[PDB]
Amino acid sequence: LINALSDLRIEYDGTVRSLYGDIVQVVYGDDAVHPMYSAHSKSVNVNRVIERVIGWKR
Amino acid sequence: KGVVGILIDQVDMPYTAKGIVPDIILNPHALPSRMTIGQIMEAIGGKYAALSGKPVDATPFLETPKLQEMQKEILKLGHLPDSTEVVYDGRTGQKLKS
Amino acid sequence: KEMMQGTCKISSIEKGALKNLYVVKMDCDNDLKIEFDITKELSIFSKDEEVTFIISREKPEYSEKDFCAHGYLFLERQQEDGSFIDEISLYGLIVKILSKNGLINSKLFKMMDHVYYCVKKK
Amino acid sequence: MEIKVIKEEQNYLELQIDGEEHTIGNLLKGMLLKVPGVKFAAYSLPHPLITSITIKILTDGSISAREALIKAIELAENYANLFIDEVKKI
Amino acid sequence: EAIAEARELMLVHKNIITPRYGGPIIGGGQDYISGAYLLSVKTTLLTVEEVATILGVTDFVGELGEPAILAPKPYYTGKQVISLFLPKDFNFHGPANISKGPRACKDEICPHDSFIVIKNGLLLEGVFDKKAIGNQQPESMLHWSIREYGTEYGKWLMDNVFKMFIRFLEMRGFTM
Amino acid sequence: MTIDKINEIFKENWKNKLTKYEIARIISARALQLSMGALPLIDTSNLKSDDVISIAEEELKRGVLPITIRRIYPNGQVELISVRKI
Amino acid sequence: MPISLIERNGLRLRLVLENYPLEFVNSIRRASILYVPVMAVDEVYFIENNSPLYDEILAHRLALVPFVSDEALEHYRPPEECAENCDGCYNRVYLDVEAKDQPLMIYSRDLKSEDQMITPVSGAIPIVLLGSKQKISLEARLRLGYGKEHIKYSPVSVSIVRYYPKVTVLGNCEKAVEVCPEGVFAMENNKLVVKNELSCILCEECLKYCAGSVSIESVENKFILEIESVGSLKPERILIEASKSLLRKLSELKSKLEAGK
Amino acid sequence: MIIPIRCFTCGAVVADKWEPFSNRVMGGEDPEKVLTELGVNRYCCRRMLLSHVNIIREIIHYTRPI
Ligand code: F3S
Ligand SMILES: [Zn+2]
Ligand SMILES: [Zn+2]
Repeated sequence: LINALSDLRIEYDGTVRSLYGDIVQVVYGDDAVHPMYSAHSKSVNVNRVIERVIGWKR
Repeated sequence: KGVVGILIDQVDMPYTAKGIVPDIILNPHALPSRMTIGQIMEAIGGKYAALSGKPVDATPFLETPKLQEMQKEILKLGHLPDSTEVVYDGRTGQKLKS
Repeated sequence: KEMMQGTCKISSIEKGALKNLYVVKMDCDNDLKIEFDITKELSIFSKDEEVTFIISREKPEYSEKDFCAHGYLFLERQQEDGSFIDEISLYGLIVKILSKNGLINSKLFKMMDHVYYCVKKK
Repeated sequence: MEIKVIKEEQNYLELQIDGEEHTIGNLLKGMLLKVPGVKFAAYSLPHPLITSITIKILTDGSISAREALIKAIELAENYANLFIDEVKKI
Repeated sequence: EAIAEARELMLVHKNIITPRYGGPIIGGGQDYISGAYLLSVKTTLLTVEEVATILGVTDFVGELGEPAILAPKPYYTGKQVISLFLPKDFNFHGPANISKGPRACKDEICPHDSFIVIKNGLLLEGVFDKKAIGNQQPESMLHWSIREYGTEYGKWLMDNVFKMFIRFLEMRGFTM
Repeated sequence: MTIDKINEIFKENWKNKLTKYEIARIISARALQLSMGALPLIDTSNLKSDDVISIAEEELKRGVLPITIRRIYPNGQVELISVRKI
Repeated sequence: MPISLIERNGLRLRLVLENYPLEFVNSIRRASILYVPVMAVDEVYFIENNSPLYDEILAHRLALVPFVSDEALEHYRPPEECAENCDGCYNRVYLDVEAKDQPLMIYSRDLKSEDQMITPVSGAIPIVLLGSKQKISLEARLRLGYGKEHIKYSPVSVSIVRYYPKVTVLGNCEKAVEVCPEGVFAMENNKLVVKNELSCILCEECLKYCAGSVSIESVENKFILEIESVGSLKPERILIEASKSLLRKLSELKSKLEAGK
Repeated sequence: MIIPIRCFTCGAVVADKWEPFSNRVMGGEDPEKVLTELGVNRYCCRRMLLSHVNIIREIIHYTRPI
């Protein structure tokens, strides 16, 4: 699997392209969100934001 | 199995009410997952053997003496039957709550 | 100043759910049903006796023969029968108040108030 | 045994002592907690393999932290002298 | 150049969250969870000397505040000692790992410490267990705390508050 | 929306930000420069550490480095981003 | 702040301290182990050795042997001083033995000391067993040292500080006599009298069965300090020297702290 | 190989109590009473005395010819 997927990169326009030029994905994932920066495989948890704002009065 | 994490002097070890300090300390969290009841049973049997001076046989299916007899004899010899002890902290002198 | 005071008697002292927890229930005037958690070292109350309780932001004078603490008012709920449930957290120990007009709805306090709660023997 | 000062104010002192361990640190902390005007006193052993302690003292401004440490040392010395004079009598 | 790249890209504290999923890979272990539960339980009361001993292992120095209980005897509490480290605008409502059996109260009115309630950085009820500080537990209070105050506050918290758990565990007795 | 809305959002977000790779490359280049000649652009007396890496990080943080980054898009468009605050 | 005595055996000493803080008592307990100097073997000069034990093992066995360092605390320089040269701070002992035809055990009574007031505590400690036609010839050097440096310099075996108990009998439960491991209680005319209260270790096991007939507390300001020496020094000397070491350390700390304020 | 000079846990001398205990037990006396009257009360020293093997009596026959 490493030898198969070794030469993929993310360009400055959001696309995923191999180093040989061809295109794999028009935009990484579906919304260009890194799994490492996601809230457990989610772009943003709106319930968590509402909690962070008004949880001291719930 | 396991490696030595640190070596602690006798002054810093948690002595008991009779002055006995442990030679090796073993974390409780290693017991419930590995499920080695024989470890605790051997600890109790060894304490009984040292206190009484009587032979202890741990052959499978034919262990003599039984645990209840060993615990009763341990209680008769000045120690708590469940092989527990009251321990003080060697660094501060405060008595542990358990 | 929004001090709240009352005088009433202890109903019961149960055993609770945790190891050495205890719950003290008090039935009080004006349909108050104060019920607070204590531990073994804090148990200075009997099965039935007359006591006086005060809840106020200002720190009151206390002795060494009465029980009191400070915490926060963090829970205000309405019941289906028109009643109210109020909770004060003394940094973990819960004081639950069952009243009619509520403690925040009645404009007595607001959300997350640093309040002192004292109970003394009369 | 060498001392050094990490931080120092009128009501704060952080002192690192090399060559010492729990025997003196616990005694000093216990004595400091009895001196009036001291709000916080603690000692720490940064690493068991290194013989060195760190003492943190925080007062309320009535008494300097260094003065509090000196008073604690005086109390400990008084207790030691009393202990010697009483053990010698039995 | 190699040293600069290693320092700026490969530091441990910069990689608390794993790339497989959104969740911390570095977190509380086994003694830490037991110590956190024993310190956070409702029935823990500490004196001034015990509080000083517990806090001597961390870098915290400053005002302890008034004790949680003033009379008859001045007693602190485990949640008050824990609350000295949470940021003053952190809110969290969620169940604990002990809320699976008969302790499931499903709301804030719980006779048990089976529901965690934090308001403005004050821990008002609930205990710490695997579901609050445990590793590989996404959407825990540790995860949100890291996500909102950087790997910087994540590292500071893991360095400071996680040692009081061990200190209190060895202050009490934990055997089998 | 050239091709997709998400791509426009991505480009707008990264128009005025530095990726971690760019920061690491800038710090590495500056550290290599300071190791031989290249006297610092800041006051190197209050600094906690006298090693080149810390000085490079401090200079990048204060925004005194005269370094620009060229981002070449896949369609040939080029974008120049400057790290000096000026 | 009086000090009371419980028992004085050959090597054991048990005291009650009535107005001392726990920190000071624990410090005395630790210094009784760490900061009291005794004589012990430091180096061994080997000339011959045919015994089954190697040189390092024999040297270790010799070092573990306690010597009577009671009168030597006033004639020999302590380790804190210069002590590594300037002869006059090292004692010398010799051991020259040989077996002729039968195996022979060598005891600690075979060690000949140059200075006569420093002798082994016990003369019946087996050192090495020699086979036929085996011989040993060695010279060992003794010096003062603290237990902090090595455990062979510790003058005690056990040092204990525990709480002061208070046991009160409210009812007449007969279970308590057969539950307490320390034998605190006894049955006299069916009354459950307390014979020796100071033997309770606050085990709190009688509360699990009686629970209403026995009450257990700990006195807030009294502590029990029990030490047992090994034979080199008497217990009172050990306690006095431990407190003197505390005094020296505190004096040095204050002297170098107030200076350079 | 040979009896240790001191108990491992506490520094109590235990080497001088081996040749009495080893003899009176072989004479038919129960180990507990002999250990109690010899002055051994902590079970660490009892462990030290009760589980010694004394191999050196066999190794004296096979010694290095140096
Ligand atoms: S039954 Fe026995 S030994 Fe200690 S605490 Fe209770 S007394
Ligand atoms: Zn519950
Ligand atoms: Zn022993």
